Amino acid sequence: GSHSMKYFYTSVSRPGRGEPRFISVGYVDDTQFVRFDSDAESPREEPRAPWVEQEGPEYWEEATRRAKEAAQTHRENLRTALRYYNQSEAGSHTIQKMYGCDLGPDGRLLRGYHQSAYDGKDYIALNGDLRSWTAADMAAQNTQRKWEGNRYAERFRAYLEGECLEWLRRYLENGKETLQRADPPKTHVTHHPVSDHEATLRCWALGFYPAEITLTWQRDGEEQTQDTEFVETRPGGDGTFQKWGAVVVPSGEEQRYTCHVQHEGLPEPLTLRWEP
Amino acid sequence: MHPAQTSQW
Amino acid sequence: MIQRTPKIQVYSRHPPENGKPNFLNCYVSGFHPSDIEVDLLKNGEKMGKVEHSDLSFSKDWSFYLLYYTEFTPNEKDEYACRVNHVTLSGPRTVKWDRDM
Ligand code: NA
Repeated sequence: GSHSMKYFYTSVSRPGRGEPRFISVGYVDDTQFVRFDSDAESPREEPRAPWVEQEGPEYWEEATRRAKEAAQTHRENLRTALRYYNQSEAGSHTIQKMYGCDLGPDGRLLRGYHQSAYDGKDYIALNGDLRSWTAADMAAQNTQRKWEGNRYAERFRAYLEGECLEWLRRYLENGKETLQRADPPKTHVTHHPVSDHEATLRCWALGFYPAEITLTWQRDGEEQTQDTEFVETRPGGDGTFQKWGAVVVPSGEEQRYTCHVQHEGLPEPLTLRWEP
Repeated sequence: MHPAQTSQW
Repeated sequence: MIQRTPKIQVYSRHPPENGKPNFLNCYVSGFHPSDIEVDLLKNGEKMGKVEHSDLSFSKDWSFYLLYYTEFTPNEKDEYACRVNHVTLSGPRTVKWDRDM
């Protein structure tokens, strides 16, 4: 597959209840491997995949140190945002940050990320050249100017091209037995009458990994979008994913419909029909 | 692991 | 300060069979702000043990959480997920439907 490390931070201010809560989650591809939560009982970077659990005390000490540092920065950012947006210290606000690195086929950085949101909206994002920023508004333009003056794209690009990819390769090597897998979906078609004249055909894909999948319905070989419903891809609970797509069909016409499934764990796209 | 880098808003 | 109503999916880890142990999931997504309450109910009563994933989000900033517990489905019992969120006018309860 094509591999990726990504962290997702959320800070949420809560005046009247102490410092903002900070939550960080780390992923290799679609596998969460670490977490930091400032509201955990002994806040530290905690393992969430067995393979990383074997990293020695240095890993946990430094990771915790950096997570706490990230937490503090987000506390400063929350305060700063109150200034930029003319807001009260007494209201609750949210910062979300995602950053990470995609490992290319040549072992080089294919694509890097560093993007944030304030109260659910774009704030500032690093462009794909990893050398420029997109600010969503006039408040974020303050940050842009700052980061342009302090050479932050350059510093963060060095991490993305160097250390980020080094960690990703280590993790991939260490947790190889479980991370470098492509589990194909278990697939099937079910049938559920709506009335005596209409029925729902539902095409299921279960137990697949990674989360990327394509599921479509055809009628007489034509892509159907009318009377169609595709649910958001959803976790199994066990590190797998699921999705379904349904079509509402006239009774008697069921056998004119095929479901089509594409996934990296499949040697060739699947074609399914209702097999009662 | 997180990056030692981080700049402010 | 934008607000976004949660999507709710309640579903089993594995295709259900009466009497066969399984895992009951409630997947809530696409909500803002992140403050949310989710419960798993059996016959209208909160389950015994119900844990959740760490708060995360997708590339469009939309938050997601998985709430989960062990369950052994059967024809007599009803399972449900109940969500409370600022965007919802009192709780929204979604029943587990083995067809979904
Ligand atoms: Na090294």
